[PDB]
Amino acid sequence: QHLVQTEVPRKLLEEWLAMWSGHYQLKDKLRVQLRPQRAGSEVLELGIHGESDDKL
Amino acid sequence: AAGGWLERQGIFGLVSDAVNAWREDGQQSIDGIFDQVESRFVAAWEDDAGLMTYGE
Repeated sequence: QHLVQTEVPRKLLEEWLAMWSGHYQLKDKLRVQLRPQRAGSEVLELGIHGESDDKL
Repeated sequence: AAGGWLERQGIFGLVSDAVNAWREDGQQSIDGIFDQVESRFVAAWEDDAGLMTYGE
Protein backbone atom coordinates (compact mmCIF):
# COMPACT_ATOMS: atom_id res chain seq x y z
CA GLN A 1 0.00 0.00 0.00
CA HIS A 2 1.18 3.53 -0.91
CA LEU A 3 -0.42 6.98 -0.67
CA VAL A 4 -1.58 8.71 -3.90
CA GLN A 5 0.90 11.51 -3.00
CA THR A 6 3.87 9.06 -3.18
CA GLU A 7 2.87 7.28 -6.41
CA VAL A 8 4.57 9.78 -8.82
CA PRO A 9 8.41 9.85 -8.58
CA ARG A 10 10.78 12.28 -10.39
CA LYS A 11 12.25 9.13 -12.03
CA LEU A 12 9.01 8.69 -14.05
CA LEU A 13 9.67 11.97 -15.93
CA GLU A 14 13.33 10.90 -16.33
CA GLU A 15 12.10 7.64 -17.98
CA TRP A 16 9.84 9.64 -20.35
CA LEU A 17 12.75 11.99 -21.20
CA ALA A 18 14.95 8.93 -21.94
CA MET A 19 12.23 7.76 -24.41
CA TRP A 20 12.21 11.32 -25.79
CA SER A 21 16.04 11.59 -26.04
CA GLY A 22 16.01 8.13 -27.69
CA HIS A 23 13.54 9.17 -30.40
CA TYR A 24 15.40 12.43 -31.19
CA GLN A 25 18.82 10.65 -31.04
CA LEU A 26 20.17 13.03 -28.37
CA LYS A 27 23.09 11.85 -26.19
CA ASP A 28 22.59 14.07 -23.12
CA LYS A 29 21.13 12.12 -20.17
CA LEU A 30 18.35 14.39 -18.81
CA ARG A 31 17.90 14.61 -15.02
CA VAL A 32 14.81 15.99 -13.22
CA GLN A 33 15.08 18.33 -10.21
CA LEU A 34 12.06 19.47 -8.13
CA ARG A 35 12.91 21.73 -5.18
CA PRO A 36 11.80 25.03 -3.57
CA GLN A 37 12.74 27.85 -5.99
CA ARG A 38 14.71 29.33 -3.08
CA ALA A 39 15.29 28.33 0.58
CA GLY A 40 12.08 28.11 2.64
CA SER A 41 9.78 29.06 -0.28
CA GLU A 42 6.39 27.50 -1.14
CA VAL A 43 7.19 28.34 -4.79
CA LEU A 44 8.73 25.26 -6.49
CA GLU A 45 11.06 24.90 -9.50
CA LEU A 46 10.99 21.86 -11.79
CA GLY A 47 14.37 21.88 -13.62
CA ILE A 48 15.57 19.66 -16.48
CA HIS A 49 19.38 19.34 -16.26
CA GLY A 50 21.93 17.82 -18.64
CA GLU A 51 25.10 15.86 -17.81
CA SER A 52 26.91 19.24 -17.31
CA ASP A 53 24.11 20.24 -14.82
CA ASP A 54 23.09 23.11 -17.17
CA LYS A 55 19.39 24.04 -16.85
CA LEU A 56 17.82 23.10 -20.20
CA ALA B 1 -22.03 5.58 -3.53
CA ALA B 2 -21.40 2.22 -1.81
CA GLY B 3 -23.19 0.47 -4.71
CA GLY B 4 -20.88 2.22 -7.20
CA TRP B 5 -17.84 0.87 -5.34
CA LEU B 6 -19.27 -2.68 -5.07
CA GLU B 7 -20.09 -2.61 -8.82
CA ARG B 8 -16.59 -1.39 -9.83
CA GLN B 9 -14.81 -3.91 -7.55
CA GLY B 10 -16.83 -6.87 -8.91
CA ILE B 11 -18.54 -7.61 -5.56
CA PHE B 12 -22.06 -7.10 -7.01
CA GLY B 13 -20.95 -9.64 -9.65
CA LEU B 14 -20.11 -12.12 -6.88
CA VAL B 15 -23.48 -11.41 -5.23
CA SER B 16 -25.36 -12.08 -8.54
CA ASP B 17 -23.41 -15.32 -9.08
CA ALA B 18 -24.06 -16.38 -5.46
CA VAL B 19 -27.83 -15.75 -5.64
CA ASN B 20 -28.12 -17.53 -9.03
CA ALA B 21 -26.21 -20.56 -7.68
CA TRP B 22 -28.35 -20.54 -4.50
CA ARG B 23 -31.55 -20.53 -6.63
CA GLU B 24 -30.24 -23.23 -9.04
CA ASP B 25 -29.36 -25.46 -6.03
CA GLY B 26 -32.92 -25.19 -4.58
CA GLN B 27 -32.55 -22.24 -2.13
CA GLN B 28 -30.80 -24.15 0.68
CA SER B 29 -28.96 -22.35 3.52
CA ILE B 30 -27.21 -19.15 2.31
CA ASP B 31 -24.87 -19.28 5.37
CA GLY B 32 -21.84 -20.62 3.46
CA ILE B 33 -22.47 -18.72 0.21
CA PHE B 34 -22.85 -15.42 2.10
CA ASP B 35 -19.74 -16.09 4.22
CA GLN B 36 -17.64 -16.58 1.06
CA VAL B 37 -18.84 -13.35 -0.59
CA GLU B 38 -18.40 -11.42 2.69
CA SER B 39 -14.76 -12.67 2.92
CA ARG B 40 -14.03 -11.46 -0.64
CA PHE B 41 -15.71 -8.11 0.13
CA VAL B 42 -13.63 -7.55 3.31
CA ALA B 43 -10.37 -8.33 1.43
CA ALA B 44 -11.32 -6.01 -1.45
CA TRP B 45 -12.33 -3.13 0.85
CA GLU B 46 -9.15 -3.38 2.97
CA ASP B 47 -7.04 -3.44 -0.22
CA ASP B 48 -8.69 -0.46 -1.93
CA ALA B 49 -9.06 1.67 1.25
CA GLY B 50 -5.28 1.46 1.78
CA LEU B 51 -5.77 0.48 5.41
CA MET B 52 -2.76 1.16 7.65
CA THR B 53 -1.79 2.85 10.94
CA TYR B 54 -1.25 6.62 10.96
CA GLY B 55 2.43 5.87 11.69
CA GLU B 56 2.61 3.72 8.53
